[PDB]
This record gives sequence, structure tokens and C-alpha cells, in this order.
Amino acid sequence: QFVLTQPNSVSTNLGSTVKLSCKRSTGNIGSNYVNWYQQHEGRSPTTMIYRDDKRPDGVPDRFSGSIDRSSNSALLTINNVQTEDEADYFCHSYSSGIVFGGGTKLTVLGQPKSTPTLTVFPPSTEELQGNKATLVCLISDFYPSDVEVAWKANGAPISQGVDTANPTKQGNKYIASSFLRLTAEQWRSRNSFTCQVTHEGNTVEKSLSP
Amino acid sequence: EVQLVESGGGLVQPGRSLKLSCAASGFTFSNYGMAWVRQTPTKGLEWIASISAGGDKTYYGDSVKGRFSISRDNAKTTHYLQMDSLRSEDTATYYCAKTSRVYFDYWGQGVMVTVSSAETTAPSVYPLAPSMVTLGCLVKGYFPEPVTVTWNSGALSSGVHTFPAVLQSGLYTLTSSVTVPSSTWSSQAVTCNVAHPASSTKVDKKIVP
Amino acid sequence: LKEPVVVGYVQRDSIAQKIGIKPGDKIIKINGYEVRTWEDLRDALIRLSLDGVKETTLFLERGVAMPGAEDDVVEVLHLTIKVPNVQKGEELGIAP
Repeated sequence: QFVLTQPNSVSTNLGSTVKLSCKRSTGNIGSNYVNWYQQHEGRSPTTMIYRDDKRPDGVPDRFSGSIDRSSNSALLTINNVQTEDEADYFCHSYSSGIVFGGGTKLTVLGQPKSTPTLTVFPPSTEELQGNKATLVCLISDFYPSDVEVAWKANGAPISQGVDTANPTKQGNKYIASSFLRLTAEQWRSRNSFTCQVTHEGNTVEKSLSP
Repeated sequence: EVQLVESGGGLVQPGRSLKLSCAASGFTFSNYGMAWVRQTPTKGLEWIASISAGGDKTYYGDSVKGRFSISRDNAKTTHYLQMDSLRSEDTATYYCAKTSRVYFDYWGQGVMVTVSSAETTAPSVYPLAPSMVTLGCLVKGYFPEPVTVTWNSGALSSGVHTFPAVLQSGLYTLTSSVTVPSSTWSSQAVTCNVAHPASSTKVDKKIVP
Repeated sequence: LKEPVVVGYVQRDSIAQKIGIKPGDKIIKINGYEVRTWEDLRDALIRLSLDGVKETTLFLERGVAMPGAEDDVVEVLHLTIKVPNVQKGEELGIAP
């Protein structure tokens, strides 16, 4: 019958405390239990808090749940926030049905900068037989997520048949990939291909050649 | 040893049947009720079905039109979600769960369900080669998600970076990489193990200089 | 006081409040003695206090289960308390 409301995203500094809100629409917040789930990007949700405020032995002590009766809301307080808290936090309750929150997406500032490490591979000799060529460009171990990628044919701007990936979070650092699709004949033609990547000023590049 | 393993998901055409499984282990099955929850990009977590422990009653979500039916088989410690009259909205990641009175204490790994008229596409797999050295496997033009890459049947977990796919012309493409010494590569031959579950194809590719 | 034991008030700086009893909690037992009415509770507290029992388990109920988890089996509500000293006129700290 009811629904829950969460901030779409939040940010905080390393060492700071943060309060993630979960406001109920209708009914009494305390009459039906409220639970809390963490979920890292591309992981299964895990229990942070259950039965309002009770924490399952395993979750760090710095986490804690509460019930603000004045606002008819539930809250999740994270003391001394760490970098490992970089995850989504959904709130949950029930009555006649079962309800989840919008999805609070916590970010952790005070994370040291890292320029990207690039890896590039030529088209496979298997692929080249089929009159096709896919130049691979792997961008690993960098922060923050903000990047811009471009391809070159003899240092010449080419964004014809380019496919870049959204920078997703694997470790504490972000990773990304990008592909340039050509024909086999086009791969031979120009004898210099480059994968230029911009990241907060610094521009790292690597090249492939037939 | 609490585990919840999903299966039976992949690709299906709009308005058709698909049955999801969720095998449980390492706890009294008949003591606790089971559930299902899906997660799209937009909607996020959204409860679907829930069965009781005794299996006396079944409950469903408001975003299902009594289309799905949840059952359980205590004999095999498994519970099922039959789905009929599917739509493109139902395209999501389907997690199964275990109840504990007032919450979901444990979740499964989740299985991808995609509703589309576009037929399954097995990936073309290609090898990538240039103290340490980096190798890779290209997984080209497949649908739908996901695919999983291991190295030497998951022998090498060291420095394995699997990169998310790109979408162009309704076909997915990703690359997974591994970083090991040259002493290893030249002596012990390296192989990637691509697996596209929707198509059921598992492919091995030997990495050659 | 012959109604079901449904907690209303929680007395400040008391045993009940310190061990963390909330309004709405329905005490069903103490150590053990079956608690149905307030009379049964009062009686039990006195018995236990004069028996010399300093600590015991207080069983209660809080909230209804979520759907599809009606028949679920879990610990009832194991909550260990200090028994009020009736000689010193000490209260637990609950009232409807």
C-alpha cells in the first residue's frame, strides 16, 4: 500500500559521518519493521540492518539503524565512513505487500587520484580471415570515473565505428574498455592506430601497427 | 552452508512461458519461506513472489497481474517461479531469496531474464596477445547478457580484470584480461573459457604469440 | 489489569527501558510462568523476587511477520532481564 523514498545519490568525505534517509509515505513507520541492504555494483544485496536497528554480527560496528518517529522515516548512520562503503543502500519494509526504497547511491570523497593504465591488442588472425578487425583498448586502475576516449588513424581524429563503455567500478579504482570496428583491408591501409584517453588533465596513449 | 543458486533464465519471446529455479542448501528448507525479487536498471529492487514455509499460501507483487505462480519442492530443497504472459517490462535480474520472519536474510547470485523478439546470438570468441605480460580474450557480438570468462578453468584468479560489454546494433561485446609472468606463458599454455548461458555455448581459446 | 499484557508506557532509567523494551510489546512469559494477564505477570515478578531470582528470561512479541513468512520458525524473543527488588519497592517500569 505504501512506498519508501530515498536520495538518488549522496556523497561524503573519508572519516565523515553520513545519514541515509528512508521516508515512508503512509502508515506508521514503527508498526511494520524496516530493514537495510547494501549492494556493490553488480553484486547480491546483503543485510546491513534488520528488525529496525539490529545489526547481524559480521557487519562493521560503524553502521547503525534508527527510526525517526517525527518524520515517519528510517535512517542509516555510518560513522567513520570507509572507502569500502562505495555501494548502493536500499531500505525495505512491508505490510500487506513488500516494499523497497528508491536506491541511495553513496560516494566516498577523499579518494586519491589515479591516472589510467592502458592495454591494447591487435585484431586476431582468426578475425582477420573473416574480413573484419576489432582493435581493443583496456583502461584499468584509475580514479575518478570521468574519462574521455578517442581513436586515431595516423594521429588523425576518427570517431567512425567507435564503441566506448561506461566506466564501471570493479575494485576501489574504476575500469573501462573501448573498441574500434573496421574491415580487414582498412586495418592494413593506415599503418598507425592510437587509443587516446583523457583523464583529469593527463592524457595517456598507446598505439598498434600492422 | 547457506547457498541459493538460480537457474533456468535467459531469453524468451513476449507473451511466453519461462520457469526459474532456485535450489537452496545448508539449512532446514521446510523451516523458512522463499521469495523472488527483480532488479532493472531503473526500477531497482522490486518484490515479485513469496511462498510460506509450510507452503500453505502464496503471495505476489502489485507489478504482476497474477501471471506468475510460485511453488516449492522440499524433496529437492528447491523452489520455482513459473512465468507466463511475459513482456519487455519484465526484463530484469531475478534474485531468489530466503525469508526470516521479517526480512530477507540471504539472497542468490541472480539470473538475467530478457524478453525480446530478437533471437539468441552465440558469441564469436577471439584470442588477444601483444617480467609480466597481459593477455586477453575477445567476446564478440552476442545477445543477451551475460557471459562469464575464466582462465585455465579458473586456475588463474591472479590479476584477472573482466571489462563490461558495449552495445551496438543490439549485440554485446566485451573483453576479459589476465596478467601473468612470461615464464608462465611460454611454458604453460594459457586458455580462456568463455560461457554464454542463454545460448548454452562454452568456448575455449588457446592464447598464442 | 485482567486484559492481555500489552505494554504502553516505558519508564525512564528503569530495567525495562535499559534492557530495551518498546511500546506495544506483548509479554507472553517470564522464566517459567505463563503470562496471559497483567495479574499473572505481577504475581510472577513477586514470586521470582522472593524466590531470590536475580535474573531471568522475559519472552514477548513485537510486530507481525512479512508476507510469505508466516510459518517461518525463529527464536521467539530470548531477552534476559534483572528482576526488580520488591523489598526495595522497585518497579520493572511498564504500564498500559
